[PDB]
Amino acid sequence: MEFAPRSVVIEEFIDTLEPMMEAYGLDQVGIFEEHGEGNRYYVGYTINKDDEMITIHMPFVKNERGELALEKQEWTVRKDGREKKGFHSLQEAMEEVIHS
Amino acid sequence: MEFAPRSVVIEEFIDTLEPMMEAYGLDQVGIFEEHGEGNRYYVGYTINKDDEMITIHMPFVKNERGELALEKQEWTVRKDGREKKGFHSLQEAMEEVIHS
Repeated sequence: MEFAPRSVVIEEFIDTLEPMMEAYGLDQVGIFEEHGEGNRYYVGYTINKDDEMITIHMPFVKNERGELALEKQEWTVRKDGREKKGFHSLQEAMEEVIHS
Repeated sequence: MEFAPRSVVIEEFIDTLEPMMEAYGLDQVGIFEEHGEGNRYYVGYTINKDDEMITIHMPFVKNERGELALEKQEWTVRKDGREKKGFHSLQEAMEEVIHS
């Protein structure tokens, strides 16, 4: 896996933020990060849809220097406190966010 | 406010991780971060209670230097995709997490 500083990864998610909000007509979205067990890491977005918080994220691996590497081309959707996987693109994840 | 580098803030939350897990008999907990709008930033924990993801967090202000400062002594509990605040300590927040 190719590792990059955390800031570089965050910036990539930030660059897609506005385009994603415009495309899906979202009013309030922010960057989401979670530090998992055993140097596992999750990065994505949290959408505030009328007081409901919906989070979508991708899996990363964190090395000794804190750098991050994308683990798999898969998005997970966290809604109502439960997670659903199997989404292979942001568009697919958003389809679940908007239409489920 | 008292600003400190993000790394310093994260490490302080990490220091309380194991003690909190032992005190409440939690099996899987990690650090949670969310970049809000404007100068808003949120830091806390996400607990995996039998597949249910429950997040608790505190409000921070991020200055132009990327540093973080605690904005208010209050915890917010995000369960089932919705948030509830008014908790003034981690103990109070956990009571909402556990006793619910």
